[PDB]
Amino acid sequence: TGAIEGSNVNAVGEMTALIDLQRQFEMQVKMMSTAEEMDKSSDSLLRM
Amino acid sequence: AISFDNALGIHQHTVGVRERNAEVISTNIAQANTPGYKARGLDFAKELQAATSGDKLYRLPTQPDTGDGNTVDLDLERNLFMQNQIRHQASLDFLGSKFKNLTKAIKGE
Repeated sequence: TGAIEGSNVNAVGEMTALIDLQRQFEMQVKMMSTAEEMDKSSDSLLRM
Repeated sequence: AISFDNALGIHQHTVGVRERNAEVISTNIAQANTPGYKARGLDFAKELQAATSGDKLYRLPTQPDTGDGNTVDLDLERNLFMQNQIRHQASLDFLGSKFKNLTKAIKGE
């Protein structure tokens, strides 16, 4: 009694999770870009 | 002898089958993005036999679908369409030369 319990959020734990989520997000975006790049190249097969 | 069948050979039935195959291949390409659509294959040997005198084949996917259910491998469809067009062009040349040779003999020109 006479005290209030705050939150247990570990600020560093969230920040290091953020930077890893950013890098993994960006790497998958590159996978999307190289997927359409391959698709565009494999379109001259029907380009007689 | 001296008949159009014995003269043209199987180059008249083959052309029809090659156009049939192109219709099937183009259908798979168009229906690539439709979920639940299963890729359709065509047996050339059976179709040629049926054409000479006169069932559904599905293509096994190389990899699982991403959830939609469509088993159309657009990388393979383009390759087969390119091959079908080349062999169809040869069949037209083969069949076209049958008529030219027949006309050449009946006129001596």
